[PDB]
Amino acid sequence: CRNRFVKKNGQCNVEFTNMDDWPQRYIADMFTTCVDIRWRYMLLLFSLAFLVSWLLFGLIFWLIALIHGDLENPGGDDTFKPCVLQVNGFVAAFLFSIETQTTIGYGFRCVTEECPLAVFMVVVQSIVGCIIDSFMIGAIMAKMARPKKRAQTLLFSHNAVVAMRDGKLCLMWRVGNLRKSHIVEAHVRAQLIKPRITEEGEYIPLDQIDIDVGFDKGLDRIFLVSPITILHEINEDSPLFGISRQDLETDDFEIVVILEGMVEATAMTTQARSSYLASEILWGHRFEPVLFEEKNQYKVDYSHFHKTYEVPSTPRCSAKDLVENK
Amino acid sequence: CRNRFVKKNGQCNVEFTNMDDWPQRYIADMFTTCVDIRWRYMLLLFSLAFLVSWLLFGLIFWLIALIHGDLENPGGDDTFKPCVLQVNGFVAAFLFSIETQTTIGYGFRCVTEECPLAVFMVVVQSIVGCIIDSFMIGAIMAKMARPKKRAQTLLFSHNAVVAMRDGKLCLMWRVGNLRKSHIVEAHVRAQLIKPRITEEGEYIPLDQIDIDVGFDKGLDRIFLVSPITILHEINEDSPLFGISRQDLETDDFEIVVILEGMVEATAMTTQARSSYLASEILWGHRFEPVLFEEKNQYKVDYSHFHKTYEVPSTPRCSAKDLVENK
Amino acid sequence: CRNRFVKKNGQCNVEFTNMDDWPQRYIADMFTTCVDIRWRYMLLLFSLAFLVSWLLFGLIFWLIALIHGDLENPGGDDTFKPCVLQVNGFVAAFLFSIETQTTIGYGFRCVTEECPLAVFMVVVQSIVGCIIDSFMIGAIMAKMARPKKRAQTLLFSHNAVVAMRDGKLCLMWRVGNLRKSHIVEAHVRAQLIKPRITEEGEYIPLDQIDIDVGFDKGLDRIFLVSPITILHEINEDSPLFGISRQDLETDDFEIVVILEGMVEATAMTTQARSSYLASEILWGHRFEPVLFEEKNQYKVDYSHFHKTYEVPSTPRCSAKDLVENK
Amino acid sequence: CRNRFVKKNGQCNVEFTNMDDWPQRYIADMFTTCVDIRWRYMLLLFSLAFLVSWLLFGLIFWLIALIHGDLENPGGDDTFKPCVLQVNGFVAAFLFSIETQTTIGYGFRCVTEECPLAVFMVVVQSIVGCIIDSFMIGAIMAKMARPKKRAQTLLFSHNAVVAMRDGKLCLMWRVGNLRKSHIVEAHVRAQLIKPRITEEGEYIPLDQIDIDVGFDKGLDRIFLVSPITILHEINEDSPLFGISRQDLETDDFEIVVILEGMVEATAMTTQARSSYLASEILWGHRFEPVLFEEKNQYKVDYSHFHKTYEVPSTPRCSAKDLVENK
Ligand SMILES: [K+]
Ligand SMILES: [K+]
Ligand SMILES: [K+]
Ligand SMILES: [K+]
Ligand SMILES: [K+]
Ligand SMILES: [K+]
Ligand SMILES: [K+]
Ligand SMILES: [K+]
Ligand SMILES: [K+]
Repeated sequence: CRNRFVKKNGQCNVEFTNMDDWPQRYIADMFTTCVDIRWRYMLLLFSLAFLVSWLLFGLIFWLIALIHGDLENPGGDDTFKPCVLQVNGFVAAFLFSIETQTTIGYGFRCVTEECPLAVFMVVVQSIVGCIIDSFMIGAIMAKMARPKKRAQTLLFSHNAVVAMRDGKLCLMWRVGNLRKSHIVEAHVRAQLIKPRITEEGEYIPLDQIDIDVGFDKGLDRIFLVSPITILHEINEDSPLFGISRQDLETDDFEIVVILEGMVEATAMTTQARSSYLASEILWGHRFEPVLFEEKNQYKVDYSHFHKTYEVPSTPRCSAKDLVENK
Repeated sequence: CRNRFVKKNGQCNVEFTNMDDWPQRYIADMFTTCVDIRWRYMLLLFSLAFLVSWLLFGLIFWLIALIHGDLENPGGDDTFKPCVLQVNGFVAAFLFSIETQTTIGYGFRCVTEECPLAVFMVVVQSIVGCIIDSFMIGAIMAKMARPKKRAQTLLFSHNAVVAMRDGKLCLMWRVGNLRKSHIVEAHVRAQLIKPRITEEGEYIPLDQIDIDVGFDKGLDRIFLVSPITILHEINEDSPLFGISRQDLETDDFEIVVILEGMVEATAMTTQARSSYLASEILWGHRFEPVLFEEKNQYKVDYSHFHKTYEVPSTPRCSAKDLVENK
Repeated sequence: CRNRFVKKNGQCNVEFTNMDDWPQRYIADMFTTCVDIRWRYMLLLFSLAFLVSWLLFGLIFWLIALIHGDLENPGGDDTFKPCVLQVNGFVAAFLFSIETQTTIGYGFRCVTEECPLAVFMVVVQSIVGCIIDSFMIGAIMAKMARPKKRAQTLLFSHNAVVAMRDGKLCLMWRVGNLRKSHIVEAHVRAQLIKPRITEEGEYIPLDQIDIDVGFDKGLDRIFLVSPITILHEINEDSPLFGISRQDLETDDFEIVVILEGMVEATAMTTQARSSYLASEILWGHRFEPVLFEEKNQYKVDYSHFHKTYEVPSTPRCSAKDLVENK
Repeated sequence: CRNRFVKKNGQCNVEFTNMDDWPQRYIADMFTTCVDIRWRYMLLLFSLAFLVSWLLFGLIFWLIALIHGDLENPGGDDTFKPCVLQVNGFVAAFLFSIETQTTIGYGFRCVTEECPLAVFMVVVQSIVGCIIDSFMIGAIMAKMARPKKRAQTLLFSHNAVVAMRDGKLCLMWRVGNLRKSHIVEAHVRAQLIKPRITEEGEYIPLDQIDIDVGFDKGLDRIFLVSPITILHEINEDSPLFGISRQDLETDDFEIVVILEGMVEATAMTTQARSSYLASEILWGHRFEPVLFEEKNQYKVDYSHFHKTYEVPSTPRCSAKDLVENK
């Protein structure tokens, strides 16, 4: 009923306001800012950087030509050599600047030995060009390689389920890899999200309470080839210990699930997230299998990935009742 | 007898099917897609990107020339200046485009000050060229540096063995580094792979059960210089606790072994994998030593790396029988 | 009263002296040195590298021209071909060098087929140019992407507080993310900093004593969306166990707090730090909430991020007195 | 007496032999191979790649010219247009190739519209040039950024010491950072290295036995600002439990120490190593302090970093005798 902290696709559902000093901080952390903005604006920013550098140096070569008399004798002759051949106006100056900085250098417009200032500006523009190119290459390479995109080829089940396994009542969900390339050093986390009032009267708008999936024995670390069903044993230390089927069907909470690991090609950590509201957890269900053996290999049928089937033998009471009654 | 989850060389033996939305996901995660495809196709993709950009701008300069009258007077004269000198047909237009975007700029074909649209297109093509170059550099650099390749210079023993060490029955295998450069933050994992039916009747096509190699004390973390024999103590918490030599010789299961760590040069995590079927585990054997001391250094003879020798004193019963009988 | 180990902004307050061999070590670890120096000097270093390479090759082409007779016949004729057309003096030689190495190549100054040494030098200069460009690109890209900058968009509360939660006396501080992009694999640490004399009489100028915030259960690992209040339970193993409110108000110590995690875009680890002196810890206070629900989402009001309010019911004695008395 | 596994500077003292398939493996893992070889050879390899590509395309343009008749009419005329202007011999062909691939493009030698094959080869050479440049940039950037170099600005003490602290006998050594930039996520390890025969008679040429420095409580994780003395408590689980001062002075073993963490600028993990032979451990000594307070900051005097002073009260018996006697 209460709206969700993170959406089914992993997007977090929180807006930040009154962050009054954000412009100064985003400027101080400019690179992060640059790679976070969408492609349109980042490429526009670098376009502007090129345009502005080309125009500035264009203006300088035009002024050098103006003062030297080159606009009146752009090709030169036996008794007059221009600072830069064929700068006859602002457009030609702009072209020479572009041709120099891009290093295209068609050469109709061409610096001469005559003016030390012109030679110096070609030196400076060349160095500046290399600097700007380096910034652009770096920004583009970083934005290209962003590992959050890998979450698009990782899959959480639409539902979580509650069912008995090896004598214990467990909360379960499924994760899968949609590529042949791996997620290295892969590991899973989960949290129960809900508001809470402490015994001292402190209101916590959204508390984040750990859902144990094996950390203490390193069993949170998974080797993900075929889809794996992640298990949370509901025992005396679980926050779901006193939750029966009926409680679940009239409760208001959210289970956030996280898969973290490194994109194999780049070794860069991605964080894939999803969320199960109380109403999206199916008590007394198990996932249909997807893995089956063939002649010389195994195969995964992903069309059954999200499918569940009901298990009538599943206890309807809480895990606490299971121990209390026994 | 049943076919293997991962091959001796670490390749996983699972095919994915009915992943109906894969094209849209692979497009959304395009960079991962690009660096995963083989060199042939990635380089072909970038070749096409260059060709297409060169052709498009080629067409634009040709059209500008056509409409301006330049095809009829490509060199210009006292009363007529072309938008781009020497564009006399489509091939010349294409050459000018290539020369501009690559920044070769031979300069026979050369933009003039005459046409604002031509100057604008040189600006746009230059920026576009830098963008495409940046994408290619990024993709090539990423594909070049892929740390999975480092597994080619890491070595697992062909067999695992079962033998007594310091009073305990242990499953053992060997790992080695085939370079002088290190694997930093190196650590080991193992899993027993087999189908299983739970007491509730749930069939698990392939369950993955942890094989303890010291995680709980940080002893899974290794300093790998000379080859190390990795040890799994078969005790009451091991899934091999009730497995005797005879059981092993008529059993059907697989032990997957993993070595993870960072390539020293790049600090990028590699995951090296191998596999031991029940029939590839040699009960009552130990590995021959490879390390020996010389005058001023140690030496490793890798020709004995895979070699084992039998130990007749090795108990033939399970670890459970060892405790039960004593 | 005693001055602080780390400042409120995370900067460490320690100077190093008599590090006599630092120049040799900084040279051996040159890349780290280069990316650590400020932008001004790094860009100046690369400017000098370009200038020096351009001048050196400039000198070589000038000498080739001098010895070949080209200074007297720079354009050549029917019976004489220069090594490089239009090298008529040192400035022209310098221009040709720049034009070759930058790859601008205007082409007025142009190598010919005549002199094998000139052709060889163009080959060598081209390769050298690519090497220097590669070093510059690498250095700039690394310096641009430095993840310490991300700490500018992470926020620690100005104060820490001491208050009761769920029946325990806890030291608390707040951390927040000032961007929509995440800090992946995020985790927290804290240390109490103070001088100490051991029972053996050894003086420790500043000892660093761990402040437990959940490491042993993996609860130091956080999922940071909206601001989180980090909790240190003051129990029998805490170094604050015997510290009452009055002790705190007349004590001399510092609590350093650390948030580490990976910048989402680059997966590069950042370390954000802050510090609370004894006098900056507010006994009997709690943080005002910042998170509230709207129609379809949650919102964080960062203007209340640092705000606290007093809780008169808070015990004034130490946690040790709480157990001792009960 | 027995020679050391790792040298005082961290270099490992082990040679590998009879690695018969190493060439094929080093080729399969070519990038690692390339960045591991010294600068001389890596830069030579890329030099050769340029030379070979320039020569090959040089040969192709020469052959095109030869067959087309261009060698006899290199400048062309009203009734004859060459494939590439001014290719009059092999050197000119080679120059055109260089000028095209480097993108210098002086333009005296210049492709025309005449020959589709010549245009195609300029296309192919341009793409090939970009590919080779990308490989070189990637290799150089990777080699430049190698984090092992950071170990040159990290420091281990020359000696380790044994002394009492807070009532326990401890093995101690010192680590320091020689830069203002940090080692993030820093943590320490240690191992005792020696040969061993198991109770079953198995000879282990060099066993590696963990030296506990706090892993189980996360105290192996350090915040390294000023130099820190790392502590190993010699208790019943330590391999040094039964080692007295006299034992130490006539024993043969080695303690390897490791500091791992991320270079702040690049977030790349470095591994710094050192070693203490039994004879390099000073029983009954402590390190001189280096940290002292000034007016507004702290200062570290690194000239006392390695210095120790004797503590006559230090027990001379083993830690086992300390408990056994008490
Ligand atoms: K160029
Ligand atoms: K040119
Ligand atoms: K533990
Ligand atoms: K000309
Ligand atoms: K370039
Ligand atoms: K990188
Ligand atoms: K880690
Ligand atoms: K050029
Ligand atoms: K030119």
